[PDB]
Amino acid sequence: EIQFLRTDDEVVLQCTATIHKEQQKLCLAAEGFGNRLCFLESTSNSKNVPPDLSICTFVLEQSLSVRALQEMLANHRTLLYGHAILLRHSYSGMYLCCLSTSRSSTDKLAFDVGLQEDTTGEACWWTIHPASKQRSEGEKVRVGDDLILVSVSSERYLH
Amino acid sequence: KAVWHKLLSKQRKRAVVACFRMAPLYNLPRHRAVNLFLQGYEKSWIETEEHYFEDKLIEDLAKPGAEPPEEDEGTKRVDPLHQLILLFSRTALTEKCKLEEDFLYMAYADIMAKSCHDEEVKSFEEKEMEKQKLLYQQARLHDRGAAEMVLQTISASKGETGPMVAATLKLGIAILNGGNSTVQQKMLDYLKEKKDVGFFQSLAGLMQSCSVLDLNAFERQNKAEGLGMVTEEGSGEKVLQDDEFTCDLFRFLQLLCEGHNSDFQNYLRTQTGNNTTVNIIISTVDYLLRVQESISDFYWYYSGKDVIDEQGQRNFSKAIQVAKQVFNTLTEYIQGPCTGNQQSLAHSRLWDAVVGFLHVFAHMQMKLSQDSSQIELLKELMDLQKDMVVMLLSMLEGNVVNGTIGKQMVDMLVESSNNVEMILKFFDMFLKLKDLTSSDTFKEYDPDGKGVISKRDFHKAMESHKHYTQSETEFLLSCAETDENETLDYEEFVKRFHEPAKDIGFNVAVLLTNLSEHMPNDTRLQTFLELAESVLNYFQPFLGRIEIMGSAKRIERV
Amino acid sequence: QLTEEQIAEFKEAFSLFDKDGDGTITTKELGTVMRSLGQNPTEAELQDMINEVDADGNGTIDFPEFLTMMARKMKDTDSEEEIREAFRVFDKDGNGYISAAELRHVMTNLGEKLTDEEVDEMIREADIDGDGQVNYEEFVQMM
Amino acid sequence: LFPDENKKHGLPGIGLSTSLRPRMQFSSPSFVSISNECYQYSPEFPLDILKSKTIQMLTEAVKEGSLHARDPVGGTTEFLFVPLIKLFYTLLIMGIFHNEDLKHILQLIEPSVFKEAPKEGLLQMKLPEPVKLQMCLLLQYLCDCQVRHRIEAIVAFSDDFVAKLQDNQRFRYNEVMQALNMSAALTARKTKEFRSPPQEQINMLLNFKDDKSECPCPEEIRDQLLDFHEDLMTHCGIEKKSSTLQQLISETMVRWAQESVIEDPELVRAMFVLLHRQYDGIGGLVRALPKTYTINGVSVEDTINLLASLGQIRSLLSVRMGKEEEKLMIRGLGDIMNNKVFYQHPNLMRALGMHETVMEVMVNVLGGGESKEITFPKMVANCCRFLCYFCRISRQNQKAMFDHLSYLLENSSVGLASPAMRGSTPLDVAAASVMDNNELALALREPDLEKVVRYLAGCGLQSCQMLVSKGYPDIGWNPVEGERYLDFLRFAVFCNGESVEENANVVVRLLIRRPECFGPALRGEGGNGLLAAMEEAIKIAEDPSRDGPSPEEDDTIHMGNAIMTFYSALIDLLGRCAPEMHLIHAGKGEAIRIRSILRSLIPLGDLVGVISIAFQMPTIAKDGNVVEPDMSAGFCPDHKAAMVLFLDRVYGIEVQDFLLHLLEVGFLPDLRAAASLDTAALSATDMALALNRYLCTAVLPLLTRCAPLFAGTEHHASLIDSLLHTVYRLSKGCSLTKAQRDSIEVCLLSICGQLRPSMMQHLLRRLVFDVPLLNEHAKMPLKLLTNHYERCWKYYCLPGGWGNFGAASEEELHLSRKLFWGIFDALSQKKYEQELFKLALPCLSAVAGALPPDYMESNYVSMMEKQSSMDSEGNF
Ligand SMILES: [Ca+2]
Ligand SMILES: [Ca+2]
Ligand SMILES: [Ca+2]
Repeated sequence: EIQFLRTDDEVVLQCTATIHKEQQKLCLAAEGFGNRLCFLESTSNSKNVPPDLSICTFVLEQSLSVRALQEMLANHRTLLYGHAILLRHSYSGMYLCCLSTSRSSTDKLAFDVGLQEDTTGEACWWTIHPASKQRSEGEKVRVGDDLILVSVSSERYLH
Repeated sequence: KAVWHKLLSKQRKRAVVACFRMAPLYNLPRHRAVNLFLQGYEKSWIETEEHYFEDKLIEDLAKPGAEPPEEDEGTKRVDPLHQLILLFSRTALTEKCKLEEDFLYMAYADIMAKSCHDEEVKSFEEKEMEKQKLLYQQARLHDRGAAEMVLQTISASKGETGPMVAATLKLGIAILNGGNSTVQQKMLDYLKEKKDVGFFQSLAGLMQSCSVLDLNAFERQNKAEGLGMVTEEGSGEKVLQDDEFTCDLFRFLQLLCEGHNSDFQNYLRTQTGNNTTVNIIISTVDYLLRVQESISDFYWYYSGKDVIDEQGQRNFSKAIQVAKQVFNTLTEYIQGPCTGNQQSLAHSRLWDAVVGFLHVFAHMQMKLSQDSSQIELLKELMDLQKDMVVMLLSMLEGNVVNGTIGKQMVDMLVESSNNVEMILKFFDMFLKLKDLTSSDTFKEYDPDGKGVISKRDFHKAMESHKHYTQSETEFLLSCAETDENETLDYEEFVKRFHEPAKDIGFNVAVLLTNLSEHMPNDTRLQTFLELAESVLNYFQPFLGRIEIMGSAKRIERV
Repeated sequence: QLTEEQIAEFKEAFSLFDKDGDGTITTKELGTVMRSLGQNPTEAELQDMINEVDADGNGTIDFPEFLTMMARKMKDTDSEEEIREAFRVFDKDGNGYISAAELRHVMTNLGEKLTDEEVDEMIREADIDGDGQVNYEEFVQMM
Repeated sequence: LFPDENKKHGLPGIGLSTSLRPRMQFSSPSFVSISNECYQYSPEFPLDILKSKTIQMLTEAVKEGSLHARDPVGGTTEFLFVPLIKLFYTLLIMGIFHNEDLKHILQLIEPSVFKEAPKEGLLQMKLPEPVKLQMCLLLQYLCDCQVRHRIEAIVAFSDDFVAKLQDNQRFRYNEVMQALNMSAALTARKTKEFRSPPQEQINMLLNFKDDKSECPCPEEIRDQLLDFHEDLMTHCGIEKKSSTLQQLISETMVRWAQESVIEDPELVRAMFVLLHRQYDGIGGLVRALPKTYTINGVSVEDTINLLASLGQIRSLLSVRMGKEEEKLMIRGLGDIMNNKVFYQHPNLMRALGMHETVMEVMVNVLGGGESKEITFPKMVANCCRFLCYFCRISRQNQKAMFDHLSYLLENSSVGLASPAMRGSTPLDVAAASVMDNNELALALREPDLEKVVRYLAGCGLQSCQMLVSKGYPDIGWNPVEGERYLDFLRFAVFCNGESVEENANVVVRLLIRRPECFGPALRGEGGNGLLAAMEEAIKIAEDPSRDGPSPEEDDTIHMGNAIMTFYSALIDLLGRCAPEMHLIHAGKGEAIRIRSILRSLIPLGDLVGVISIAFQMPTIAKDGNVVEPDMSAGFCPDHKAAMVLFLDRVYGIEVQDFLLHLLEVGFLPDLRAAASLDTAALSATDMALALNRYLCTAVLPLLTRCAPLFAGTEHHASLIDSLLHTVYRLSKGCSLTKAQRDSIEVCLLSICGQLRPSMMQHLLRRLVFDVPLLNEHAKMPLKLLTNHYERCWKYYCLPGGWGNFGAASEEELHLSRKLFWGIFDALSQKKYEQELFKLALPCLSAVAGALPPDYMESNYVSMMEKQSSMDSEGNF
């Protein structure tokens, strides 16, 4: 009845904004050649401005667990909360990552988020967490639901 | 000389450290040693001293005393046991915010529980005598209102784990042991005719409050012994806080629906009379998913390590016992083709838990078989696998051809294909071991009955047998442990491996045959069938297959 | 009552464990020695066992307290017995005289690398008797 | 156990009891006196007359009741019996009855059972339910007396059993030690008995039971216990009159229950409790033995006083909190503290459960008037002080207090804001519970840390209500509460010099999850940084309008000092939470991640700047009195101590450029300031002491562990010379304690040894003028000279010298000759001190070896050697 987000599926990570008393839907976008840094493109103004979903679509290759990530760092599937995922940018073929090289945007704690070619390292892997209290860790992720990702390398959320 | 002084110093370091370490008891003053002796004497002797008086006390307390001798000129006097149970019931029925701990109830519930059970091949006469004695001893209590009291205490518990709840659960198990129909009927009538929602709410609260394996606490304990800290408690019960409580709580729920009590089985799923309904069937499968997740995480922690330590082995044993009890409880709810519970479990989260158990069984068996020290853990794990397959076979009860439950089950097997493949390879290998050891070529290698075969002779016997591949050869050599003489006892080897394969793989063979017959046109299933041909061919002499007219007025194969 | 050279031998034995030189054995200072001998202690075990010897209660045993624990035990003849105990076990030859050839062989156990020839230069200093092969008597001269 | 050879139970109560019991004191009720001591204690009464009349009246009541007269005394059987039996029970509890009186009054209860080798006792009289309950109470007391007699007999047996066991262990140990050697005795399984803790030794010795029989104790000693245990079992009843109180009670309770349907729930409860006690006599010992303690004869009086104080405190539970009750309980707690048994016997202290009584007395006060603020604040302080001292007494007390950690941290905010209350808050009790116990720190859980993290977040978010009510400026945060919540986290994460990584990872993760706990400066949005925060705090400290409330002095929380202490505590906590060095060498991802997170949170430049901040030196006034800068308000060396700890544990000093830059910017000025305050008058100043403590505990060991980095510093010539001169001046300083002097000696010996030979010429030109004095201060210079002249022997002897270093300039040779001659003369004309002579001889020999035998001194002498500028008078 209800679908479930599984591997090898193309999705867009969309975030909402409440700037100046209105709900604004924004999508995470990045383009391979040129600037590797990720930016946000408006999607609520689709009637006025056509969004560029080409740089917004991402592919979910693996949904391995944290222990599997630890083992492969030492060296077709349904996503479950608390697992490490590998988002691949469809257009560029470069995986999302925490660049760990901040641009010094006021808050010194945060780092920059972009695309990196190499798959090795813990920067590319991201752990999904259930925003909804009804959802639980280990439970399968619904297609329509809220997520809060955590960077393995930096222990920071996509903010 | 100076170098010699340094050389001498190295051993002199040991002397000073040794005398510092020296703490003989005689140096202690008299009072300190006397106090330590009092504590040691207490623990070693007074606590360990045991005497059996529960049956005597209950029999004396249940006797109506001299009623014809002294005339009350009133209502029939209640026996002292009846008065005690009535007091305990009234205390529970009294409205209080919390269930206060009471020593009298704690002691007397234990006494009554011991009285009920009062505990090589027993004959039929002795078995029937024991059943009659158990029935009479349980009647001695449920004729005075213990079945109602054990429900009232659980209701007043308000879903809070405590020794009071543990004693109540033990008493309930004692009175329900063997599937007491009269006690089941009394409990069900009580619950129905006073519409108790607190009982089910407290049951749900307790089942949420039940604990599982904790890698964090176990790793903290590991760091403790690694630093060298002595175990204050030998149990180390920070991991798996209350295994006894969890097992007792689930055994209570299993004995409640034993004997296929369709009425109580349905009433657990849906309390029709009550205003609010709680799904114990779904709560149980939720706890099963929690415990299987904990077990999988513990296995993942022990994946890299070559050998399992004793602490990990005992934690695995306790978790396996808990999971086995939960699986038995789920089986008893889906026994007696109870369609409602079958559908509920089919739509519930049982499938991914079984998938997880399948991976654990596939890898844990491979890991344990090589090492010869923890064969008991392997046996417990395979017993858990047997109970899981029994649960699946009960799930398939009353299934028509091309049934939806069977279809979901084949999807589960397809999802867990590789683990099923490895389990089937394991069983096929250790069942063909018997044909290998019965081959006459091996008897020609070892003509006399001493049975002391050499490693190389066994290796070339396997090649002469030719049925095994090189990978199978290496794996059997690894799983075969021999002394430095390379002298191995194939007799103990086969008695240690084949019979367990024989009596667990039968359930897998039966499940696969059932699925194959009830789905004659499922393409994916013939892959597992052709992978398990050898197991099926071995178990063909032992598999009895008949058809009967089932309770659903339809022909069923048994 | 303690014999004068025994305290002097207790002086050096005290300094053998008092690396810092202040005359106070801290728990960590004592602890590193016990790891060096192979045993792995907990901090509580070390601090528990150090309390019994500490009569003052300062947490660090001084030499006057150290003497009392030394007086607790019978080192009546254990000193030279251990000296002979080493001479017996260092006598791999068993001739009653210990050769210099295995002198380098046991000092390597601690990790020293002093050359083969130079030790028999030092054993010659030990061999004021001139034996050319060290006995217990030379060991007594050494100690 | 048994009065005579035949195993017959003695009459309950009758016997010799030696267990300590509360003292009986009474006061005469006289109203003509003008004294007030009589108000203490209960009024006197004729106890013997009351006892005799009670016995007579009970006898008459029993003899008359059996005939069932129409008119009893008072009109009813209940009125006749209940008050009289209540008075009898009270007298029996007080213990007035003795010997024949007890015999008669027990015969009045049951003639057949208690007759000593017709009329029916009280137990067969068809009594009402209140009378039955009052008789159940009497039977319970008799059973308790039997249990006490059993416990006393067990303690009697233990006296000689333990003595003979100890003698046997001495004999066995002597035989084993004759067999083996002390050095080899550390190993070998035979010595495991003696190396085991005493509790484990007794556990192994008491293996007589069953068939295993692996205990080393012989059969002659085994038989005594294998007889006493069965005697105790027989006395407990584990193996025609009933002849036993146990059987009498067991029959009576069941007979009553089957005779009548009891309506009163209390009677049913009492009867079944008593029946279970009769049928579970082993449980009585199982419960009593853990509460049984043994004391020597000398400690009896002090134990009695401690028990009286405990009784007073326990009895004050039943009365409501108030002025006089607070005074009484505070005085009693002080009495318990002053008692020596409180220290000598902590096991008895815990068995009596005084800590639970203090738990209850604190809970009552804390729960009383939560909205109207915690009334009786001195009481909470005294209770918390008693509890912290209880934790400090013994390790097991910390375990006992760890069980109430959830409540204490839930009430952690009772009195943190109020000053002068340090060590008297529930947070302090929690810190003492989880202080320096590695097992307890490991057992500490995550939600417990989360509670403290939330409290710290609130205190960093909003201001202090009490401070802004007293009139302090309303800054946007509360540093006073934070400096305590951070100290608790420090004690939780850091234990015994090592860092508990499991707790450190949780604390760091929660602190970065909620970043407002870091203070407004380090919050990250428009934050001026740690260095600017310290500068602003210094300025607000000099400003009196913002430092104080400006509407006592100890109550005055200087806002600048509070801010500075908060930031220092946060930095110290983070540095302690930093992963250990060996784990970074191993390369664990978690440790690397934590280290990187801490580096991101705190920059290097901020730490360097805060270290570069200078103090305010004390100065002498015209009159001749030193003016003392205030330490409740100002920049303190303890603040920089945490900065250096963070620098060492997080960033690490591994490069010589950074080492020298830090030495120039922050460390050397402090050394010079100490070397200037080392004057005679300024030495006793709080500044000299605090600065010396900070130096010798943080800076000097850091430079000692970073000693090898000083190898290739040829192009920094003047910096190392200044460092050596300042360190030597600090060593020559007088106010230093022994540990400080040792630290200075070790650091100077390491740095000088690692240093190049040519650089220490300026140190030699001061050492040659000081060493010949050969005073007590000259111990360290002799060793330094020995090590230097041994290491750099080729530099002086060989004409080429060290190939890279070179050779002497002949001025070093002249200085070495003067040193040699001065040392030789001073040793010649000074009195023999063995230590001085054992240290000076190697130095003299090393100098003689270093000096070439063909040495040519030059007709060069030096011009106006600046000896006066280094002489002690004025120090310049
Ligand atoms: Ca001392
Ligand atoms: Ca030799
Ligand atoms: Ca010789």
